[PDB]
Amino acid sequence: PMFIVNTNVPRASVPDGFLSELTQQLAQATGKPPQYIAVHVVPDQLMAFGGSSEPCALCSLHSIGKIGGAQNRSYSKLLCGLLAERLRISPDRVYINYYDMNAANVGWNNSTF
Amino acid sequence: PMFIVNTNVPRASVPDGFLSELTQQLAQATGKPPQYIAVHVVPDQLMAFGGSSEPCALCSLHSIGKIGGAQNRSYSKLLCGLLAERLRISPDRVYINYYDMNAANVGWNNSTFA
Amino acid sequence: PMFIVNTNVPRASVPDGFLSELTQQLAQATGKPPQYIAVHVVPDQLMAFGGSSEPCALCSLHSIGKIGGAQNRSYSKLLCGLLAERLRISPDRVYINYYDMNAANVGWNNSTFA
Ligand SMILES: S/C=N\Cc1ccco1
Ligand SMILES: S/C=N\Cc1ccco1
Ligand SMILES: S/C=N\Cc1ccco1
Repeated sequence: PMFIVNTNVPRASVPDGFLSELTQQLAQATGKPPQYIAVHVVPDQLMAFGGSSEPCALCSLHSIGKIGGAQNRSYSKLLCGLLAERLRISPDRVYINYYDMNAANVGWNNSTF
Repeated sequence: PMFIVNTNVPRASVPDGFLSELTQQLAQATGKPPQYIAVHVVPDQLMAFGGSSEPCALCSLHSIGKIGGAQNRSYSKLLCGLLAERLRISPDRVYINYYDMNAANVGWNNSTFA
Repeated sequence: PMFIVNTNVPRASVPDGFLSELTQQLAQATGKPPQYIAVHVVPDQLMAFGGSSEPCALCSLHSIGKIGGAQNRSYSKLLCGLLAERLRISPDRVYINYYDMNAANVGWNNSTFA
């Protein structure tokens, strides 16, 4: 999995260790080795959710497999829970877009999977 | 709908009301309540379009439904009009990628929409 | 093609000329006219790959066609090569997501490519 979070919360509100936590938690959640997990957090964004500037986030999770109805519910609980606990973003102000990528459509290490 | 715009226009050129205008216009275009609608503008970007650094935008619109050939042709007029007036970007320097998301593939409020 | 690179490499490490080089190399790779090619580089990102903050990149290539198994392998060799040479990012710390977009799902100048 690769996980990207874009948020209006300020950089100083991102706690030390957040990218490590996301790595660890995504490894546990997907069963994938941490080596392949990428995480990207983008604070201080100009965004709104429902016409309001209260803390919010727009996220994506891309994986080659491990995407589906129940799995995505579980990921959303995990990830909305982290954004709430760690970044003080209400879960009802987060969207997470999930992508099940074909291996042939993911480049890595000079080739594709 | 959620709408993201990445642009090389400077932050000071993005009007304070732009996110709210987009929110409202997208609600009217899609018939969705504005509470559901998220908007994100990312200025000051290092970008080129056609090998030029003149103002440009790379955008996305994600929706669960309300995406399709005719609807997308309409949205492009709406969105190019807003980017042209408010960000001074020529409409031929804008791409918008449209994504019709399955409900099971959109997380919100600790769960998905499925 | 439109190519976007998100990286933790700092802005000062991005060579002058990098966006032009990408535009030119993508035109050669895809056979598309440079008029339609867009490139976008985002340095200074808060990023980790494999739990490490060593240089890494998350990238995307969107095209209407010209996406497929062998083609994508070639693009990845090209693009990882450029990121290694110019940004000093190891290839094994790069992901490139490829998207073969339906022409109806790509907005441009007040209409879609359909
Ligand atoms: S393993 C976890 N993520 C690998 C990946 C990268 C792009 C799609 O899936
Ligand atoms: S309602 C408008 N947007 C909701 C949404 C978020 C992601 C895909 O669709
Ligand atoms: S031509 C190269 N890119 C055009 C494009 C933009 C979005 C999908 O394809």
